[PDB]
Amino acid sequence: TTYADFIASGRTGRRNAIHD
Amino acid sequence: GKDYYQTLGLARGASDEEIKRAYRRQALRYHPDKNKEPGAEEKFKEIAEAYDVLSDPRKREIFDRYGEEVKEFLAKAKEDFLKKWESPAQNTAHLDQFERIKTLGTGSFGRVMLVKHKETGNHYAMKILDKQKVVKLKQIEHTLNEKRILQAVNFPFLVKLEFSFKDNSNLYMVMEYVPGGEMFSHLRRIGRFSEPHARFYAAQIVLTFEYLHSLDLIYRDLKPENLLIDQQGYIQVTDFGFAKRVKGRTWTLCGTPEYLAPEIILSKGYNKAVDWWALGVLIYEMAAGYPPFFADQPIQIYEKIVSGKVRFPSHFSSDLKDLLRNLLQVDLTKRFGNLKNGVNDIKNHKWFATTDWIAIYQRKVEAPFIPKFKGPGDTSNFDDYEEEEIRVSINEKCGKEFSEF
Ligand SMILES: Nc1ncnc2c1ncn2[C@@H]1O[C@H](COP(=O)(O)OP(=O)(O)OP(=O)(O)O)[C@@H](O)[C@H]1O
Ligand SMILES: [Zn+2]
Ligand SMILES: [Zn+2]
Ligand SMILES: [Zn+2]
Ligand SMILES: [Zn+2]
Ligand SMILES: [Zn+2]
Ligand SMILES: [Zn+2]
Ligand SMILES: [Zn+2]
Ligand SMILES: [Zn+2]
Ligand SMILES: [Zn+2]
Repeated sequence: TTYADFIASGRTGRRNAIHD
Repeated sequence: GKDYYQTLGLARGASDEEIKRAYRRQALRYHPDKNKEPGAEEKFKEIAEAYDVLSDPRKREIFDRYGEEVKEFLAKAKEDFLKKWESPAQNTAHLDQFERIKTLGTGSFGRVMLVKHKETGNHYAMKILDKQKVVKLKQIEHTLNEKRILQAVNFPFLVKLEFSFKDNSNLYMVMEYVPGGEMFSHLRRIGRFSEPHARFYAAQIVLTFEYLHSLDLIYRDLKPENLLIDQQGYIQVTDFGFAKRVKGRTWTLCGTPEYLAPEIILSKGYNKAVDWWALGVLIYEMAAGYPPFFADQPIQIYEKIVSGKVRFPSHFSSDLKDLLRNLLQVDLTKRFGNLKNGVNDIKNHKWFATTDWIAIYQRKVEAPFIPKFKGPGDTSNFDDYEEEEIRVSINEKCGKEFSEF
């Protein structure tokens, strides 16, 4: 399932802003 | 925020017969057995509501006066902002006035610490920025905007900037401490919010963006990480690091990958519509438990965003999906929030039909979720962070760059 895929993914933690 | 005159296609000074004639014309147009398109039914009802108000001289007078009240309220809000913006407060505290307790959160640019004012005992959240790091990350103008704008705005869902100051090494922004933690951590733990719960937060963001945009301000970093929950379960928006005053368009690539609007990714001159796109992403993530566009690498996230093909969980209501299709509209000229009727296309959307907008503004609605506590300095609603020594050089750094801070 998509939520299942998400919680097993690499971007479940806090997301900082881009500094580019 | 209903536009009864526009609903009937009328000017403010229309006569009684013009109102009657306009209602009849518009009615035939959406009549249930001569129009069976989607939402015609909802318009047939809106036209009737508008007629009931405008066709009664007492109620029409009340509505006309209310329009005047709103304009006067906006005039006072612009006044208050411009006075504070044109002569910014400066140097309203200094470092050793505060006991530094614990780090509450970090981002790409700063560190935010729980502090206690030695004299009053009051607690605050102090954002610390290293001047040399700000310069290296090309955030000088952004950081100057951040402080200047945040201390000039005033709204129930915007965190207050109480003090600011600087020393040889750092910049400091001392905010009211919001103790319930980030929406982010609650959302991840709980999984997802029910639609009424998500709508409660969403309505606060809609009113907040209506407010900022009416001052020609765009916010540009909406995300659960920048949203804090206060002791009454209401939202406090923090992190004005990309806030900017914009008449016309602006051009900086900034934001957080999952929340970037397509026009920012495509390097277009953009405007307040990017905030409305971000609201779509937020509502989607709140109600699904995962964002509408995600992938391991931001390059792949950006490719999904600009295709803007979006899929919804099967538990999403039809009204929620319709709202999201209009917020996550890749063509900014078709995006809700950015059309002729402005914020009202959102406020009057079916998904918000049960929202009492004035009661939200007044904080009279009972929140779905109240944060737990155990004392005025309890921080357990925040994650732990590695602590770092605040060092102040004996030499002033970047004096000219931050002169106006
Ligand atoms: N007023 C506040 N009260 C409590 N905690 C706060 C407050 N302001 C910020 N924080 C916490 O500090 C964290 C970082 O602050 P902020 O988002 O302003 O830093 P940043 O470096 O600008 O981050 P970003 O990478 O999002 O640009 C927030 O995500 C939040 O957890
Ligand atoms: Zn970097
Ligand atoms: Zn880096
Ligand atoms: Zn980098
Ligand atoms: Zn004033
Ligand atoms: Zn306190
Ligand atoms: Zn507040
Ligand atoms: Zn809930
Ligand atoms: Zn942030
Ligand atoms: Zn920031």
